[PDB]
Amino acid sequence: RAIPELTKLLNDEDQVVVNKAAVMVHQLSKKEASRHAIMRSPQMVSAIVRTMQNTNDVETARCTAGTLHNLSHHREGLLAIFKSGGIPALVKMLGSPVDSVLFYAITTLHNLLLHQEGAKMAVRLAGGLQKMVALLNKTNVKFLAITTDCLQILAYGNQESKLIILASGGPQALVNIMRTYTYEKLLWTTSRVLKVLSVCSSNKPAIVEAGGMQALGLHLTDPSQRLVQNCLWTLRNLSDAATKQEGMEGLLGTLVQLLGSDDINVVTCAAGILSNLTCNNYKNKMMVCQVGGIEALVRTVLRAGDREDITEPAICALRHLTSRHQEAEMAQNAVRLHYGLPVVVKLLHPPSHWPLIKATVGLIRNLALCPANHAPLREQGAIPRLVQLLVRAHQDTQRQFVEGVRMEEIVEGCTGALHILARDVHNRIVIRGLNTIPLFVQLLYSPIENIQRVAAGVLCELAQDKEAAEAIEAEGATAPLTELLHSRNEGVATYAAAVLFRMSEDKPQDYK
Amino acid sequence: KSPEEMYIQQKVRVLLMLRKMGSNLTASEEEFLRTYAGVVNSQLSQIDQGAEDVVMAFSRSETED
Repeated sequence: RAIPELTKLLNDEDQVVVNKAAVMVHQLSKKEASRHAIMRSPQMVSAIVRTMQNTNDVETARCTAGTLHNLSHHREGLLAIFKSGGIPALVKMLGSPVDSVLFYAITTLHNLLLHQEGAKMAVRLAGGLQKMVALLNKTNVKFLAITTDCLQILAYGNQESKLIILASGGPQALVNIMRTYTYEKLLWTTSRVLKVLSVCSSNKPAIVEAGGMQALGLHLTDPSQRLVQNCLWTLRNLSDAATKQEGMEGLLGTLVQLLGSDDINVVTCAAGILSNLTCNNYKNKMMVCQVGGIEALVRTVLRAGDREDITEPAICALRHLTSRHQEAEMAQNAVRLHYGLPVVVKLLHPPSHWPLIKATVGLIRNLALCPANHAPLREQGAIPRLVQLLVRAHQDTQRQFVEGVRMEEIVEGCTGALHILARDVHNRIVIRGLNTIPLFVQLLYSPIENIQRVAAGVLCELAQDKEAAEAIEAEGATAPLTELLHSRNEGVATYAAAVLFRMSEDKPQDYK
Repeated sequence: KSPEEMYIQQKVRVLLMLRKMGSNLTASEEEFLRTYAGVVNSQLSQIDQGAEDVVMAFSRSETED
């Protein structure tokens, strides 16, 4: 009937008739019955596919692309389009200046990518990725939302597609969208593409350099929770590669605020992102402390209880913030003023796992740099626990990776914290009373330079008291200390020499 | 010079470095530095790598290609 005739008309050599045949078909695809009749005719669908990628009459390309769009709403329509080689033709239409054509084309491809088995490979092979990325400079937000979603589908779990997106400049184009538009669906769809690319070692650096961290940060206070969460996940995946970025003030401020959220995922992500951004960046450390980050992190730790997915990064962030920057001292004091000492010391005990214990020990070492923390840390029972951890870890090294942590790291960390705590006379008495001198002397023989340093260090602090200096000598520390005198490590050499001077000072008067 | 003098110069150097590293000196050491202020000033006319922070790789990719 109509289909056969229309099909023939579309194949007609007289271009004037095809354009007239296209309108009729497009008009028929708008009705249930006739639509199904079209999709069940391989010849009809093939003609439409040919007419579309050949015509030069705007209205013809529009009616054919529009017809395919309508058919793509059905399973049979999707299959027919697929089998008729419609994908390559649709990808070609992505180069059309006519918005009407482009919209029909990208939407049809979107339906194929979402439901038609085999569509993804076909689109990749047809060069659809490069075409889609190039269209990201358009300004129609609904069009961009569909295009970016297509990119998400094509990139998900496909490294090859992620690399093509990168080579096409996808990162900068995607970041630009995040900084330019306010349409929620587009921001969300784009954040999902960025999330997929953020786990790729090649795209990650490119996203960061394009200003991705700052752009994603602009949306962390959006009412849309799906948008906020996707930005947070992406930011966290990217964070380990963003410690050198500038203009992070705004993002840092918002992350600190999010630490007070009741949403566990928001809190966990915010803590994780802050942990990495405070790594070796004094400006970031300064800003985080400036906006009340210490208090917020302490509260986060308090509320988390035994949830290590939260306490671990929060504790690492605190460790970073209480060291090597103009405000470290203030931060060390702040942790105490906000009632954080009791909880920090608590984390040294079970059920805490090794990673968290290691971070906690490192934090305590930094907190001990503040004299006002010496007594309260002692009063929380930190010293016997640090000593117990040290002894067990040392024995383990004498008899490799435990939960991802080497026991040599625990030995070094605990001896290091005891070294700082030993600056206080009352702490020295507790430390010495736990019969630790014999152990410290043995650590002098460690092959690990940093262990030699903190062992000599704690012995040095202990040696400032006459009796302790005598007890250290009684333990045969002289020989191992003498060997450390030619160490390349100034610290090791200085602490060792200091213990020797303090030991031979006491009474050693005349000769004999 | 002599062994005795070498000892003094070495002790002064160690004590000055120890104070610079942030450790307190004993009363007898402070006294020692006064007794040999000459050696001290003589040397006065002659560190980092600590709590370095480590990033956590939170990224976790999907599967295949």
